[PDB]
Amino acid sequence: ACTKNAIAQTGFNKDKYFNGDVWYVTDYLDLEPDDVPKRYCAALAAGTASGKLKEALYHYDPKTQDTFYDVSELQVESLGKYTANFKKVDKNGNVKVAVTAGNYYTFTVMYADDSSALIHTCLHKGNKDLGDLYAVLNRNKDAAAGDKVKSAVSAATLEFSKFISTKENNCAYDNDSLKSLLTK
Ligand code: HEM
Repeated sequence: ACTKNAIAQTGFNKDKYFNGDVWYVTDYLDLEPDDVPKRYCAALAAGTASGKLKEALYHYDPKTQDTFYDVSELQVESLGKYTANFKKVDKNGNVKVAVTAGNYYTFTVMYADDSSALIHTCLHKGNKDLGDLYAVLNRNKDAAAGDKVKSAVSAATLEFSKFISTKENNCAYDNDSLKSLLTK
């Protein structure tokens, strides 16, 4: 279960974050791991599409090859804090699993600038017991975490040394499908 009320970034710039571009997860911290995808690739696009606030998600497990995309319309709770009901889609946006109540994630932007970000998410998916997940994002899939975002990890009272890197998984992403999915 989740246990954190993540604090959104003071003066969070929503139009800059939600500009329709892609963010890559470079490092993550799951507060309830198992034994676990210690190996994992993830990326998202975030933008406004025809006046609606949207995110498109991509997950890939580089060992099992388990692959899935999601699209969500985000609802605002407060600045930098959202509730997202998701639908699993193929890369082209055709629905595989429809939106349903009980399938949602919260999303908090704790820190962001033009190249990097720190987010918290709490996933809810039917029957599952899932925990808090923090992710360090960058606009460049290969970028080592900078002092700006590492300071934010500290300020959130976390230790960046506990985060797991995704960079040794040689992830490759379809940026084009992530951007396109924002409209779907
Ligand atoms: C690198 C970090 C990531 C890891 C390692 C990870 C891992 C996973 C795994 C293992 C599941 C499958 C859960 C279940 O079915 O048992 C999953 C699903 C999901 N994750 Fe992540 N995730 C990460 C990042 C993200 C981010 C950044 C978000 C939100 C922005 C997110 C949103 C979701 C959603 C919505 C699902 C359910 C999708 C569906 O069933 O259609 N994940 N994640």
